[PDB]
Amino acid sequence: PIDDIVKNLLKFVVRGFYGGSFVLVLDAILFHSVLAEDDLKQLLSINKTELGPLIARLRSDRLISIHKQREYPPNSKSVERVYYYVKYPHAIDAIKWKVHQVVQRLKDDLDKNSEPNGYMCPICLTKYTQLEAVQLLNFDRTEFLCSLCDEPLVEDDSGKKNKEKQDKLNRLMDQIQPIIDSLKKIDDSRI
Amino acid sequence: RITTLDETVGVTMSHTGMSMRSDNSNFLKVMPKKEILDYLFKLFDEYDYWSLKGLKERTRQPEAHLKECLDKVATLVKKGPYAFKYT
Amino acid sequence: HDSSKLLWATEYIQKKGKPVLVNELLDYLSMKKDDKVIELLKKLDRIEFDPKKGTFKYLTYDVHSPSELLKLLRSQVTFKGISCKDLKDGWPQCDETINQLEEDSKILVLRTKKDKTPRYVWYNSGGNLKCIDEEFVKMWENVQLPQFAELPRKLQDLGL
Amino acid sequence: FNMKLAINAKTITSGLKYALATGNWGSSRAGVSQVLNRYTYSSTLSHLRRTNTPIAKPRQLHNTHWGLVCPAETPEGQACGLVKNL
Ligand SMILES: [Zn+2]
Repeated sequence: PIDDIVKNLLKFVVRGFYGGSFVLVLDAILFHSVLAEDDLKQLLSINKTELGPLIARLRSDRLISIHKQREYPPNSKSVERVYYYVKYPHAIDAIKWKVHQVVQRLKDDLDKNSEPNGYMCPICLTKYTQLEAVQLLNFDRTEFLCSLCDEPLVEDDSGKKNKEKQDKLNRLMDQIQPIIDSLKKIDDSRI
Repeated sequence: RITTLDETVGVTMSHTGMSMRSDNSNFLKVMPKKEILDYLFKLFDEYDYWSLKGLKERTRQPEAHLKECLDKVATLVKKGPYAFKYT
Repeated sequence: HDSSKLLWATEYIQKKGKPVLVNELLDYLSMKKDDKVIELLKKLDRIEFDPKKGTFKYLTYDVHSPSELLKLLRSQVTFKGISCKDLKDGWPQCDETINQLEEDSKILVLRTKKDKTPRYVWYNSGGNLKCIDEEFVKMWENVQLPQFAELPRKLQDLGL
Repeated sequence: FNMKLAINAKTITSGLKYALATGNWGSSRAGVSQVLNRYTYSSTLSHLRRTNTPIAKPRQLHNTHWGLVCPAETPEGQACGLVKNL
């Protein structure tokens, strides 16, 4: 079905971009539609300060929504239980938008190392662009000086770093192809 | 009326702060494992429920060996009415 | 007391680790020549007693193979989970099999490499996914999601 | 127990020294302690006998001040009639 492909998508994303306890909680919610906080604590035998950041991380990524359910049973105690629930559409949207932001942020770094332009100053630790470089050129000197130091600059950026941004794009596409294929498979039915 | 102490001051002022004189008044001053196992089973014969600290106060011996002897033949209940007790 | 002889006899037969004859067990314990200890041993299901000759079997778990491990994992879905003690006592060095059981064939949580590592016994499907570069994970955590209804509007403008 | 750590003297010393040092008497009360005016002898005599009244009209001279408060010796300004002299 289409609902199971969303589960495999969440397994691939949570397993692929986070540690183990994250898919421990994730599968703990995939097994029980309403998972209480006391069940996850006694399940993984983790502390409260260890269950906190995990749920907060799974909520910051819009993967799961919480439901603080009331309780007034036996001892008339207002026992509140945070039941976790998987938010399928918001999680899928988070995965798609995060993939888009990764592709866009890894595409911008390739255009910078494609052609060196700016310079750098070791003495005052201040960066200078080509504009300020040609604006700090003198007639009695043969190199671009520095207003702070009135000393020559060193050419920043190089073509050697351009080979690193391409490998990140190729490896990122090879590691994102099954994820984006699952996204294109789920987005057919809009579920 | 109030009585004025007429002394040379240095004596009383010596009795004020540090005078190298303290106290002078009492106020607010306040093993073989098998034999230990057999003795523990005797204490169980007396009563099945006993706290580990009470057993350490009854057997009177090094406590490490007694803890090791309690972690083998007795189960430690942590909750309930017999909390922190071996049975 | 005879109960200390019973628990001492069970701890001794656990020190042996293999089925021996009942008379040989009474001879290894020297002064423990009581039959009530043997009867209380027959009443004990922790150390199974086979009526054929002298045989003493030890349960926590009979899991010593990766397949039996997978089955014991499948018997914990939508329930709870055991610990490390029972497996390491039933089979020596389970962490080696855990490291050999790649991709969610045997999971754990590495806490500290100095306290025998408090383990974990659950199962899923892949779980590995370590091919995801650390740079891609760092770029995944730096993304700040637009809260409330701003995210669906930002996704409907892109066409997703 | 120690008698040097139980009974402290800087509470009474700091309380009396601070209250008689500053104008406050602990803002409840202020302007109680003033520096002695040594401009002349009559300034010290008229200064020590000076009585103050914290803020019917209290500034006007009442008929009950006969022989008790000086009807002439009084400052001028904002504190007129609130300061009195014996
Ligand atoms: Zn410079």
